[PDB]
Amino acid sequence: YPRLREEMERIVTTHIREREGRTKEQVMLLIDIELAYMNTNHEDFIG
Amino acid sequence: LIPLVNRLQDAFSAIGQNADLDLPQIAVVGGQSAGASSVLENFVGRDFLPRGSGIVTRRPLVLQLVNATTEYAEFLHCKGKKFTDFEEVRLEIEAETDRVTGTNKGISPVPINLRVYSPHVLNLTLVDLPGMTKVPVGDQPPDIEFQIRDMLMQFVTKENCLILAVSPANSDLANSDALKVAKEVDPQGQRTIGVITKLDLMDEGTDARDVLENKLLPLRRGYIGVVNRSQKDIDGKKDITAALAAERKFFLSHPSYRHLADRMGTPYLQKVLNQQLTNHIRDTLPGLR
Ligand SMILES: Nc1nc2c(ncn2[C@@H]2O[C@H](COP(=O)(O)OP(=O)(O)O)[C@@H](O)[C@H]2O)c(=O)[nH]1
Ligand SMILES: [Mg+2]
Repeated sequence: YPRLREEMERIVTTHIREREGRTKEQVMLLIDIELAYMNTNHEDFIG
Repeated sequence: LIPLVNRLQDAFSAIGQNADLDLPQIAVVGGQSAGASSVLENFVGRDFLPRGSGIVTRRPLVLQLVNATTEYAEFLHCKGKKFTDFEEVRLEIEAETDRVTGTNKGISPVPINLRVYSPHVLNLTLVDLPGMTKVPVGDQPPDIEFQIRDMLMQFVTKENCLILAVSPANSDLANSDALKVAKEVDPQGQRTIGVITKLDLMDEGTDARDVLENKLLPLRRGYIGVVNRSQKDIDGKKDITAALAAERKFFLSHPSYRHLADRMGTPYLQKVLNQQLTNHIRDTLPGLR
């Protein structure tokens, strides 16, 4: 049903796009968190 | 009024950098003397393309629109010259065609690059291709048919490309080479739109009502009927406004098209292409935003 296949694929891909915008924030924020503090208490030479 | 997708290009022009819409390429395909170059002319709204009976389009013309505050044209040859009179553009197109192809009806694959700046032209790219023929004439080698097809198969065989199949109304639809190519490269009818050009020349006692209603050869997106300026009028220098008024009178008057009047004409074709283009950005807007 060309109309139904067109709409269904448009909707599911627009949603996957709106989610890329949220998946990439938490990756930036996890690296920022990695830079905020230096934890030398485990699995290190000193620890 | 300005449609929203045009208002976006105005806004991105105001920003001036680092943002733009991704639109498809538009290709117009048809048989010789079908009326393709009068379709591009009507669509753009400026009478700058060479037109008339016989072989005229001898090279691929890659017309590239650009949004700008002032109206003018330019070529990627003759660098730096700004053409504010489109008659000069038309003569330059003819001269550039002759410099490469020669004057004895030659055909060459090297494209002509033209760029037009204007207020509300999004960034749409249009391509004009040199018709299709069966029998060589003039200084044309025997295998010209395959070379012309090979030229077509470099544009219509790509995705992200709309196709307008142009076919005359006074020639039975079964003979159209436009539909044959569209069907071969787009079997599902996803991109193809059909244009019927010469509805005013139908032999007395016949019409194309059966084709305009998408019954005879069903095509997904239907058929749109247009009436352009005859050879006398283009030689008589009739203005586009008069041509549009005549087209509206014709469709409103013809008994077999009264009930289809609201789906026929150049402006409707513009609406159809605006909706078609608006629907190729829907899944990209979240990224822009
Ligand atoms: N009467 C009439 N003539 C048309 C119409 N459309 C195209 N033509 C004629 O077709 C001729 C050649 O068309 P053209 O633009 O060259 O098609 P091309 O060969 O693909 O470029 C033009 O001189 C027009 O006079 C139409 O709707 N009505
Ligand atoms: Mg032509």
